[PDB]
Amino acid sequence: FKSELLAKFVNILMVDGKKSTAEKIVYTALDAFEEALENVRPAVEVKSRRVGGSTYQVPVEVRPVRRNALAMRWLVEAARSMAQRLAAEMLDASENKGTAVKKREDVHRMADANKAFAHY
RNA sequence: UGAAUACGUUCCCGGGCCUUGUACACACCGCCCGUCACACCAUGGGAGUGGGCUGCAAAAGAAGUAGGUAGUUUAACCUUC
Repeated sequence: FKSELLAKFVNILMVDGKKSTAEKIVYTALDAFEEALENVRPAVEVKSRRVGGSTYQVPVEVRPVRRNALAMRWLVEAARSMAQRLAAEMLDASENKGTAVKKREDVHRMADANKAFAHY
């Protein structure tokens, strides 16, 4: 397909050096992305600081690169045959359903709940 | 065969430099404080008790000395003895 994000996705899917097994899986279930990714990409995430003497979950922006990377990770981790689990997720991911979308949600939820720490 | 991730240095651990405080120098796993317990010693208080010394107020009154004297007695002087 000749796309660096696709390269990433398989390497994020790849296990134990096995690029072929991965590459097949992704390529086959793709036969059955750029959208379904963009509906998992999180804009906001909580981090954590030693604030002085406690641990507070502080909202921060996700930068666009980590945005695509966190999405891929979430798809794969939810998704985890595999091609009969990697289109399964990565279609519900275009239909704002599943667990990769639940991530985007439950992350934004946590950030929304921590807006009181946004900039301090 | 063949990744992911590193914003960053707050945090944890180990280490380096400068500075500062220190009652530390076996060097913080340092030093060190008081009670209570135990041993011992000296010391204060204490119903008191027994000794030493001593103040004051009296009693007492040996010897001596001085004063006064009925009484007693008496070589040196005097004498009508």
